[PDB]
Amino acid sequence: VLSEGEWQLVLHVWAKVEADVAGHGQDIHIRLYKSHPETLEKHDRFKHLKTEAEMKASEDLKKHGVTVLTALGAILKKKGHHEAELKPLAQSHATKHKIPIKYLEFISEAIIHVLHSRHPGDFGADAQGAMNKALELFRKDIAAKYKELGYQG
Ligand code: HEM
Ligand SMILES: [Cu+2]
Ligand SMILES: [Cu+2]
Ligand SMILES: [Cu+2]
Ligand SMILES: [Cu+2]
Ligand SMILES: [Cu+2]
Repeated sequence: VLSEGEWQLVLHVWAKVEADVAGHGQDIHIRLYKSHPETLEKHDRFKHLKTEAEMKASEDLKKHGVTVLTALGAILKKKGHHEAELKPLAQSHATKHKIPIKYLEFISEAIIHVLHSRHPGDFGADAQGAMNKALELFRKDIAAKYKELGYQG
């Protein structure tokens, strides 16, 4: 569970993501699909994209990244009070896209990597720790909402 100070550090580095949502989104997907090629199979409409440059050039992938990180930012900004924001996301990812919690772990790791790559100085151990705890809380709660919908992934 996060202190007030940890939420501040989460929201501090999130403000940096907000200076270029599309770009961070692209780098997170690139890192994710590269580290964990199986996740690219769920992302069905992006299978045609065979190199890093093609990924960067896909407007479709870039718009998708903004939709994702916008949803995630809205959740983070609630500092744990996110049931209303989590429910819709749990609904499509459980019953429509069928995304295992393992895959939410892989994208959390990709987020942390891109934030560390882009902002070492806004992203030391304490800030890393806080974002990790925030993403852990998101994954725990979405896992509980999955089970409520009858999905065990
Ligand atoms: C931080 C974690 C994530 C957030 C906030 C998130 C958010 C979203 C949002 C807001 C949408 C569009 C509306 C919807 O269908 O719900 C979406 C679409 C989708 N998401 Fe996620 N997502 C996350 C992780 C994942 C992971 C790890 C995968 C699979 C590897 C995944 C697969 C999909 C697919 C297949 C779609 C539909 C894409 C399309 O057809 O355009 N998502 N995601
Ligand atoms: Cu950044
Ligand atoms: Cu995605
Ligand atoms: Cu509450
Ligand atoms: Cu490093
Ligand atoms: Cu700063």
